[PDB]
Amino acid sequence: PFPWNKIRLPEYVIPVHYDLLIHANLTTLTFWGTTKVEITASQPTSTIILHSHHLQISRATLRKGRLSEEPLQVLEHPRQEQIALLAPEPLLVGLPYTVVIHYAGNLSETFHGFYKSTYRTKEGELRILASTQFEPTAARMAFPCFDEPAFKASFSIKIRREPRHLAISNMPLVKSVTVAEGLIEDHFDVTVKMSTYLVAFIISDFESVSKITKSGVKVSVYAVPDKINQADYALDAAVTLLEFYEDYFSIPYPLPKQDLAAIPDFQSGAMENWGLTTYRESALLFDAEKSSASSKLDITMTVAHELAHQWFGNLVTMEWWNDLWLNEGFAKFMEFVSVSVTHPELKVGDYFFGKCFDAMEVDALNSSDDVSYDKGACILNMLREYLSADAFKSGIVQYLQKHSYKNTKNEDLWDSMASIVDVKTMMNTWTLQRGFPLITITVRGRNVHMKQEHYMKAPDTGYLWHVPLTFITSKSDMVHRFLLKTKTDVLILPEEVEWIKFNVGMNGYYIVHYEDDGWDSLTGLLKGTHTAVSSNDRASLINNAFQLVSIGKLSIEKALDLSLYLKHETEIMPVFQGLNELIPMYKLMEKRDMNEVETQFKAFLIRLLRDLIDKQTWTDEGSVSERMLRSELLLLACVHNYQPCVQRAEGYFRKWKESNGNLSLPVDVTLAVFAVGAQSTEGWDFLYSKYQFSLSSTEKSQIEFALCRTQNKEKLQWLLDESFKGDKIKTQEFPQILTLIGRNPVGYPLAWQFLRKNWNKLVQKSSSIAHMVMGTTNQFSTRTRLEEVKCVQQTIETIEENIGWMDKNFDKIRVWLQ
Ligand SMILES: *[C@@H]1O[C@H](CO)[C@@H](O[C@@H]2O[C@H](CO)[C@@H](O[C@@H]3O[C@H](CO[C@H]4O[C@H](CO)[C@@H](O)[C@H](O)[C@@H]4O)[C@@H](O)[C@H](O[C@H]4O[C@H](CO)[C@@H](O)[C@H](O)[C@@H]4O)[C@@H]3O)[C@H](O)[C@H]2NC(C)=O)[C@H](O)[C@H]1NC(C)=O
Ligand SMILES: CC(C)C[C@H](NC(=O)[C@@H](O)[C@H](N)Cc1ccccc1)C(=O)O
Ligand SMILES: *C1O[C@H](CO)[C@@H](O)[C@H](O)[C@H]1NC(C)=O
Ligand SMILES: *[C@@H]1O[C@H](CO)[C@@H](O)[C@H](O)[C@H]1NC(C)=O
Ligand SMILES: [Zn+2]
Repeated sequence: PFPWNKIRLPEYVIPVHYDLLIHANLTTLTFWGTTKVEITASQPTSTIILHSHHLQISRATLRKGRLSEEPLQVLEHPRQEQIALLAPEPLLVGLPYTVVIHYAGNLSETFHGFYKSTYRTKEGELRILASTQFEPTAARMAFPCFDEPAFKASFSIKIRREPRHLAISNMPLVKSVTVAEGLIEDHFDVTVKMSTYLVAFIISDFESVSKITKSGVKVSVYAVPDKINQADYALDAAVTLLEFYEDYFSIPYPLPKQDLAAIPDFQSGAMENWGLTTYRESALLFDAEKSSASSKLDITMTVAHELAHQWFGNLVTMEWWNDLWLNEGFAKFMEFVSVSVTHPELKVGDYFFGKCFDAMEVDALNSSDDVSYDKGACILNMLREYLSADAFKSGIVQYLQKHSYKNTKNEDLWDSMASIVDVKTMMNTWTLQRGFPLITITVRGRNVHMKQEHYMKAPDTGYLWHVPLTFITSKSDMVHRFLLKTKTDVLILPEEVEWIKFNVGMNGYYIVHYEDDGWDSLTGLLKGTHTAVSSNDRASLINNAFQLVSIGKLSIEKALDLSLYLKHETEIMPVFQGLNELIPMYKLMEKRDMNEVETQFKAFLIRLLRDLIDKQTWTDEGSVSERMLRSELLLLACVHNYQPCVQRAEGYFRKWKESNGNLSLPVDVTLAVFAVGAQSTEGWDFLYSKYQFSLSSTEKSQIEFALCRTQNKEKLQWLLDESFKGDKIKTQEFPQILTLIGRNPVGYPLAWQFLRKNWNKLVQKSSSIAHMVMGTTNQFSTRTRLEEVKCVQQTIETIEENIGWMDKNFDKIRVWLQ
């Protein structure tokens, strides 16, 4: 008869200090433990409820003292993942007791809790390690505890191990003691007050490289012995970032050391474990044969994210999981603030707003986690730019200092910052409400009118925000603020302006629309002097215009006249906005009869980017986003028979066919070159042969693309059947080829006519196949093309939209083009 019926633990029995002894066998894959918890009762009681999961409790007793011990009855409630310890007599309030529990268990084979993980040496031998992953609720798998983040305590952790291994944990190793023949007991120092999910220990045979920060904090990277030489980058990144955070938060790194460990088969793939963060090997290790340029960038931000938690989230952790979004939101946001300073060469800035746009697009739906954590960061950025960067900085410092080693709620962050503007009430409009507002700007003389409304793709919501508006003016030279608390508000300028732009820097989590013809002046501004506003300002314009176009508040030509400025753009962010909203348009024309508009449109696009495309070096140099633009520009140009790039491309492909595939080819350009090369029936075949010795590389996927891009319909249809056969390739690729051909202007009918025919035997191999049903019909725009198609319930909608868009815009695009 279990004495507790709540998922949450009783609040009247409180842990103070854990003494953990874990003895794990990395051969038999089992572990025994003796954990002792010092507790205090605030109310009299003879039952102690706590957390346990998949642990066989051998023995539990209660100690007090001058010493006295007594057995505890043990009841399990596996559903709730809880135990109950029954005492003979009630506990004396305020008096310190100690619970001693003996238990045993099998190392997790599920990559959570205290789990087994493996790797193979270059010699090919298989090694075992034991590792931890507790967030959110897995500590109870390694040892019994009060497994809620509010129950903080100190931890004395002891690991028994073989001499061929080494244990690392949260705190530094104090002493190693030979305990028996093949047994050593590692004692690590007592932790500071922390939550269970942040406790961690690793048993393995890793190497390490170590550097010492300016403040004397020892930073080390542990990795598999064969790969330890790839930690040099992460280690340096860790050191400089730790130093950054110590300055920013104006609070010294709380712990004696910081250990970053690269874990085989890690599935998180990063964790904020206090003093011992863990990562997937690709997020920490770097080879001169890198997975990509993105990896360096990838690992420089994954680190920065986990290191930021050392302060925000560990030193001051949430009270409960409902605030996890703030923990994660802040770490994401901090990825940028830190790196932008620390590693400017990486150009992290671009990728931030991308995720903000991504978040918004999803919030704009009827329905409304990593993206929710992206909104958190976006929100924070908004707030940080409203209040000065320093007001923000100090407010955070105060938050950390006031709540160090304790727990927190959302309001606590707001309260702390609001004490340096009713931040709390404002922020809750953004936190307790799904979606974001569309903001319409109406000007009447010096009278500037603002209005807000819940922006969503029937339309009837009463949502209302406290929005931190910002704006610049053809006259002003400085950025203005205005707090929009109501449905509408006015604002009076000292004099009439030639143009006004809101959401400066694109730092705010909202889209703005200009009434009358503010767009006219803005697109007039961009075509005259586009540098008059920031790069991101230009990007937000392009982005908002084409969104407003898709909801019927802006006319397609107004947003196209806008893009005309792009002929002069040099910055990545805007160009990608342009491309992201323009391309899809002709991909709907491609799957339609009318070829004249399709061709004039493509002609228009290449005349816009002409200059930019020419400036492209045909190398692999530059930052991740610089390389992504080079890659996409060239591919585009050659796909649209822009002669200059097509010619060059042909040349390169010839030098590489007669190579044969021997001389190296820059990955940025290979996508275009292969594409061009696959156009000849002999080049297509060469690629297909070279397609096997592709080395399971990135190169394979590049060819796979080029092959599907040929205009030879027989060679396309051919790829279709063969990737369905067992002999040449089967399940691992067909789904992706089908969609790739479904996007070829001359190959879409085949993939459609194929999904229909072979449908029966096709379904024969239903959650990952939805990709194939979208990628085959996603871009139809005809009413009749619908009569045909009549899980993938979404694909039916998206076409409906494609048609509306066409019935409205096609006639405007046609006239525009002339
Ligand atoms: C996880 O669990 C394993 C068992 O599953 C523990 O492994 C045992 O560890 C002990 C201590 O390291 C090993 O003991 C050694 O046995 C030797 C004789 O071999 C016996 O066992 C082997 C292997 O099965 C048989 O082939 C052989 O026929 C025998 O039956 C002894 O010679 C060793 O002597 C040691 O003790 C003497 C006396 O004090 C000393 O003088 C020696 O110098 C030396 O210290 C030793 O007793 C035992 O063999 C291991 N098992 C196996 C199967 O090999 C792991 O220790 C444990 N590890 C962890 C990290 O938890
Ligand atoms: C966004 C990245 C830079 C960092 C990210 N990692 C994190 O956010 C970590 O701090 C998280 N601790 C990862 C996590 C969250 C929830 C449950 C288990 C593990 C990751 O992708 O691994
Ligand atoms: C051809 O080039 C490859 C490197 O791409 C090289 O490893 C190989 O040895 C070369 N073949 C020669 C030089 O005969
Ligand atoms: C570990 O698993 C085995 C079965 O593979 C089981 O018999 C054994 O009792 C388990 N050990 C525990 C639950 O402590
Ligand atoms: Zn995190």
